Amino acid sequence: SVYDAAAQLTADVKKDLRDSWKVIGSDKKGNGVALMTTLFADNQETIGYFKRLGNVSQGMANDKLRGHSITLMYALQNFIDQLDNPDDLVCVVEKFAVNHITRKISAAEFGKINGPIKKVLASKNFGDKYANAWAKLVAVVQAAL
Amino acid sequence: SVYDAAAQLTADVKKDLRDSWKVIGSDKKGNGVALMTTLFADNQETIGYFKRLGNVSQGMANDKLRGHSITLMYALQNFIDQLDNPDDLVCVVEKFAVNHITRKISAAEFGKINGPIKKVLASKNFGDKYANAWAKLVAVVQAAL
Ligand code: HEM
Ligand code: HEM
Repeated sequence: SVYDAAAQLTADVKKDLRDSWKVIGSDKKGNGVALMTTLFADNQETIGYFKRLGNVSQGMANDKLRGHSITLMYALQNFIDQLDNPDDLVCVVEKFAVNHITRKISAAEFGKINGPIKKVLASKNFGDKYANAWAKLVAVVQAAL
Repeated sequence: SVYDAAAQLTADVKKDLRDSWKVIGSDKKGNGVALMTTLFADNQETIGYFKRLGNVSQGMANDKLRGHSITLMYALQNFIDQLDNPDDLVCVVEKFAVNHITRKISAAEFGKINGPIKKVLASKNFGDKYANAWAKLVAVVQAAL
C-alpha cells in the first residue's frame, strides 16, 4: 500500500525533509552528480542500468550524466512540493514509478539509493535524523514498484 | 543544433519566460492540467499517445492525468532554471528528448503544445509577446527531436 507508506510522513518527518532540502536542493547540479557518483561507487552492480550515459566515472565532465543528475533532482523537488497533499504525492509517485518499472527496477534495487543519500546529507552536515526522514520518502516510491 | 536554438533565447526572451513562469508556474497542478485538457480539446489526435492515462476526459479527477500534468510542469521548471547556462540547458533538453524520441514524437507533433501554452498564458493576461517567447523555448526542444 502506497497510501499507508505516505501516511508515515508525519509532521516532523516532513519538516526535516524541507529543512534538509532547502540546502541540498539549492545546488541541484552539484549534489545531483554527487548522489549518482556515490551510487556507482558504493553499488557498482547498478552501473549496467545507465549504459546510455557512457563513462559515468567522469562525473561532472560527462554531459549526459550531468543532464540526468540535474533532472533527477527535479523529481525530488516534485515530491517535496506535494508533501501537503498525500493524494497528489501518491499520483506523482506512481507516475514516477512507471518508467522505472518498465526498466525492471525492483523495490530492492531502488532502496540502494538510501546509502548515497545518507552520505550526501552527511557531507552537508545533516545526520541520522535526516537520513531516516528521506528513507521514509523512498519507501513510498518502493511501495509503488 | 540544440546549442544554436538556445541562442534565440536573448535577454529579453529569458526575461519574459521568467516573469510569465512566476505566475503559471506558481500553480502547477491547476495550470498543468489546463495545458493537457486544452491539448486534448484542440488536438484530439494526440489522445492516442496517452492511453496509459486512461480516461483523460475526467480531468482533475483522473489521478493518472493529474500526476502527469504536475510532473510535466517540473520539466519546464528545469528548463527555466537553466536558461543562463546554455551548456546545462542543452544537456537537460537532450536527456528530456530521449523518451519522447522513443515514443516517436516528431518535432512537428511536439510543436502542437504551442497552442495550449498560448491559451493558458492568455488566461493570465500574458499576450502574444510571451507566447512567442515560449515558442522559442519549445523550439530548443524541437531542435533535439
Ligand atoms: C531518489 C532516486 C531516484 C530519482 C529521484 C530518480 C529520478 C529519475 C528521473 C527524473 C529520470 C528521468 C525520467 C524517466 O526516464 O523516468 C530517471 C531515469 C532513470 N532512472 Fe531513476 N531515479 C532515482 C533512482 C534510480 C535508481 C536507484 C535506479 C537504478 C538502480 C534508476 C535508474 C534509472 C534509469 C536507468 C534511468 C534512465 C537514464 C537515462 O538513460 O538517461 N533510478 N530517474
Ligand atoms: C511543454 C511540452 C511537454 C513537456 C514539458 C512534457 C513533459 C513530459 C514529462 C516530464 C514526461 C514524463 C517522463 C517521461 O518522459 O517518461 C512526459 C511523458 C510523456 N510525454 Fe511529454 N511533455 C511535453 C509535451 C508532449 C507532447 C506534445 C506529447 C505528444 C503529443 C507528449 C507525449 C508524451 C507521452 C506519450 C508521455 C508518456 C505518458 C504516459 O504514458 O505516462 N509530450 N512528458
